[PDB]
Amino acid sequence: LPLPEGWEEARDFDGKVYYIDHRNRTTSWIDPRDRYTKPLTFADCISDELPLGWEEAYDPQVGDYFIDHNTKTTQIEDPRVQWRREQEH
Amino acid sequence: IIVPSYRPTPDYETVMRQMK
Ligand SMILES: [Cl-]
Ligand SMILES: [Cl-]
Ligand SMILES: [Cl-]
Ligand SMILES: [Cl-]
Ligand SMILES: [Cl-]
Ligand SMILES: [Cl-]
Ligand SMILES: [Cl-]
Ligand SMILES: [Cl-]
Ligand SMILES: [Mg+2]
Repeated sequence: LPLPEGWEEARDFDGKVYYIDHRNRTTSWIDPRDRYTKPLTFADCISDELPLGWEEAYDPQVGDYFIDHNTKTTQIEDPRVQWRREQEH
Repeated sequence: IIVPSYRPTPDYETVMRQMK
């Protein structure tokens, strides 16, 4: 699947990828195709994958960190690992 | 330091205007 009609890929000032919906005049960090392809929760994830709405990013001062677009937050803790230690208990 | 704060997507109209 390619981008649905009306959607255009673009790059932010530092090259970070986002998506433009011209039909609704809005922008999003999330690829609309993720709404089909991404696993729904951390339970649905295998290997190193991230559920719908989560992004890993890099910061020169702190290293890798995580972005939850579902809640518009960022965190240093690895949510895949949090979820493992939670279901171990 | 500590983790970067959340970054909002760029504004649609702003993006359309900045293509000049
Ligand atoms: Cl539409
Ligand atoms: Cl927007
Ligand atoms: Cl978003
Ligand atoms: Cl769509
Ligand atoms: Cl979950
Ligand atoms: Cl920051
Ligand atoms: Cl402008
Ligand atoms: Cl303006
Ligand atoms: Mg106008």
